[PDB]
Amino acid sequence: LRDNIQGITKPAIRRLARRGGVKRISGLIYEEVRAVLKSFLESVIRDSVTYTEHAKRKTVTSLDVVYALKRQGRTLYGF
Amino acid sequence: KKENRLAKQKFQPNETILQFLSTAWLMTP
Amino acid sequence: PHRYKPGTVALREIRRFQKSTELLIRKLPFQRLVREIAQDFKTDLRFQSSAIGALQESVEAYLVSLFEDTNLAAIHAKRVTIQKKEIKLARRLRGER
Amino acid sequence: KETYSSYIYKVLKQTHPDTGISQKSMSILNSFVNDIFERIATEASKLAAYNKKSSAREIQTAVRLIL
DNA sequence: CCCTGGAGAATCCCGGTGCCGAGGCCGCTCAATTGGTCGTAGACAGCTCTAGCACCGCTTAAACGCACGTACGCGCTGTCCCCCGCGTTTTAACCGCCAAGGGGATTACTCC
DNA sequence: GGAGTAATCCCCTTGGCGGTTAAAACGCGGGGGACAGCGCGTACGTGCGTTTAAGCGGTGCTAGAGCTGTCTACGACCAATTGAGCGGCCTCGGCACCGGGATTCTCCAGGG
Repeated sequence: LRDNIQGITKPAIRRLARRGGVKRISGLIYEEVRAVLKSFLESVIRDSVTYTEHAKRKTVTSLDVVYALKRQGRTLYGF
Repeated sequence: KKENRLAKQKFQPNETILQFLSTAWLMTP
Repeated sequence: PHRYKPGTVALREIRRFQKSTELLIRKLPFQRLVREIAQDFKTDLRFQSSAIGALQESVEAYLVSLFEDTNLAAIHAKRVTIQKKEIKLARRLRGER
Repeated sequence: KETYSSYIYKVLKQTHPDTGISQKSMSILNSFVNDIFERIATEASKLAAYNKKSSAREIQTAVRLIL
């Protein structure tokens, strides 16, 4: 029971560029930023699985996302 | 809007050009 | 056929997409990517309800900041749009590893 | 259960009597206020251990350097 | 060719008018008072002292031109590329709908 | 007379579908984005004739520094009482994006 990605849009990636200050496009705009997404997320989850496998313990409430992403290099507020 | 709303294979030979359409018919009507 | 110069209609696209709280990421498959990431190694998550929104908005922050840094490095070069080399410049200098 | 909201609206009445705000702003207030509390407590922990003097000046230095 | 008459589109001043909305208001309740007990961080007096700064007295290490002199910064110029514009279409998460067993808890019934 | 067996509640999942829109992509036109080589010169290139300073080493103590008696200056227990805002609710003021009304944004083919 697993699902996987299909390509990350022409339109929504285009709006991602639109709020990134982009009007036209090159051939290197849609796909690669998602590759940076995948690399950064794989690094942060690599650190997380190292943390949770060194001691073999689970996680805690939703306060983890702000701390883990702050160490990662881009955290969030909102609640 | 019909094209948007709406959305096995067979075997069939062919014959042409030089052909002897063969029939061994007792043509007795 | 009122077909005008691209870039100015792209400018009105930018104006529409950079005005309100509209979620520019048509991105429940972003959530499925997050699920594939999370269940790639472990299981039995049992997390909160709206945490998907928070993690996705952090994803948006990272990716969009990458977008602006890439566009700055692109106008730094002689190419206005997003180029992979500009993204390499924007990520390597950040200390990617 | 316990709400800082009543005290917050008391301060508002000190500032503005009849203004209404949103709940999302209240949640962001909770998050940022508490993380400021955590950071200010973390900053002024072992300063008294920098030299053999282990108060108010600890948190004063905390706010002096974080700001 | 400039300048423009005329063509395309699209959401800003205030509501839809019925409800979002923040923490006043009923007072009570649970860790604050003050009744006494109690020994620990911060520190005042205390004495020269670490390595070398005021002189003198330094030797060259950078720091400064010249005499040309010898290549590349930014855009002309070039194809070239090329991928959105935004309509249109098909992959594509979430949340009820179904009918069951596990099983933790929980007592009907009971029993040694 | 409280627990042992086991009959009860039940609700929650293990999973598969209605209903569903967005999610990614096509797709055609072109025109602005794609990325660079040259022009040439300006943008740097550079190595030896010409000096202040830098990092110091020749006395004497010389601003800050670590220094051991014996403490001055304070911050945290418990026990009967009690007030702050919390335990729960939803009151009257003012909401909340496309319409009444359309000038803006953007290009283009003739006036000129």
